[PDB]
Amino acid sequence: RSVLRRARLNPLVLLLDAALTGELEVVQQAVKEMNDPSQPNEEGITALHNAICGANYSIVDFLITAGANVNSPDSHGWTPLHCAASCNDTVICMALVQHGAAIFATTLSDGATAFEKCDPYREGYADCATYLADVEQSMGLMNSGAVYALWDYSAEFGDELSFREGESVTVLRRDGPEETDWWWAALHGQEGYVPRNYFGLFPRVK
Amino acid sequence: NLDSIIGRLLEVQGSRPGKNVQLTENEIRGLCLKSREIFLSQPILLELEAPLKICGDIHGQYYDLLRLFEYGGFPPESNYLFLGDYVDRGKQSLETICLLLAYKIKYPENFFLLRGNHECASINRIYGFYDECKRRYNIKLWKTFTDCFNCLPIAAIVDEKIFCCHGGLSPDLQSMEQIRRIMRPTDVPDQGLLCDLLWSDPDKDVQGWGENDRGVSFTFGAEVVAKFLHKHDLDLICRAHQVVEDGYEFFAKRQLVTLFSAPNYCGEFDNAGAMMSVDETLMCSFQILKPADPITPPRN
Repeated sequence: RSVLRRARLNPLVLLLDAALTGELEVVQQAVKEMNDPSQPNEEGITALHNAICGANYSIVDFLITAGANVNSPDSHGWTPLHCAASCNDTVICMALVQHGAAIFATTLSDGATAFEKCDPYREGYADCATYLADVEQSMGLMNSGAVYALWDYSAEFGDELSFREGESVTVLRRDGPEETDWWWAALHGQEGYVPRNYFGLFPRVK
Repeated sequence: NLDSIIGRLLEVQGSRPGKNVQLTENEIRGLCLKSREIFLSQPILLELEAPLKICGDIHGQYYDLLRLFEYGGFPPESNYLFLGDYVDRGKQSLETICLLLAYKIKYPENFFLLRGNHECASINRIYGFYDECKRRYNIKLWKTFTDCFNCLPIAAIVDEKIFCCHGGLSPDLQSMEQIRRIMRPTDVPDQGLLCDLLWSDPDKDVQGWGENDRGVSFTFGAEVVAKFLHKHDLDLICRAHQVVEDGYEFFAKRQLVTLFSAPNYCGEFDNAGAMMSVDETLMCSFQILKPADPITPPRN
């Protein structure tokens, strides 16, 4: 059947482009049409990543409020906190940390944390590094030692603690020498070890 | 004869990239002569309807063209509009143009080819196509291709909403009748509307019209695009002609898109290719052809 005698773009295409350039209302429109604001493209690029690299504070706050996965790692293993750290963008780091960023999340390559990705060659390093350095030190100390779980976990050993996403867990013993990547914690009267990288200082947006 | 030609061109689908398909001189001349009839029988300013898949430059990268059809759907499963630049720079211009001309003859109402700036005797003489014809065939065949290219259509408008041409806008372009009145066969002039349609470029830094670094035609700014779209009740300009890293690249917010469909352009760039799908609802999405470049912690 021959072909010879208003137009739109894919909503995912509008979202990723609008988040990088800074058209908030366009992002808001795309988000309503598509089902998931955390939808990545064929390259693993998500809306929040483009907003961070574009330094579009307005779009970042909206997407987080809209429930964008603040911990989704890209093809290189970089989480939204990692990109914000590489840009020395303290404001984004705060928004991410205050909305469920995994402070101790590590990249797939060289397994470094967000704090280690701060660029000492760009401006704003001191302000960003100091925040991330204090945030890492404050988990298990701040808010009376309470931290929020970001994923489900089924204990792998009897001395470990099981928990569901969103539950509040109290950190009792942090600097335990026998385990540097786990914390002794308490949940509903049960005590056991929990992985650092499964918790954020605040809960996700659900 | 057509089915035999298409079959032989598609035979290398499973082959290591680079393997030639050597048609006869008479076969290739046939493709040029028959398709030339069709181009002249159809409008110089095509009016097309969705669904359609729009592709940018190929530049003789035949095995990338085969992947393009593989992922997009071989004709006639999908309808295709190409925006020009089928020959030059790549090593297999002949196989590229022949397959495209063959499909044009087999599916003349569902497969369309626009003219790029390299579909011009004075350009493809310089950047490789003539060299390929002389090596594998003869000069007379290259002149036969020039006769065919001189009859290609120049622009297409999809469902009265997407304006497509190889290069871009022109300061001389005021009414669509100016395109329809262009008589074929024609060469591409050194300046003017027809030249600009195949040679001009958008520029983020120009307000209005500026000089083009290529030494030919002009550059146009974002306000030019906006003025053009509102004047002609169009929604999107789709063009090619420039390498773009992601295979597509937006301009003037989203009023213009550049497409480029040759990944790793002549082995000097690391760009991906893309084509744009337009469905019956005029929703535009992109398909990418890209060349090849939580864990619980341990315990003590």
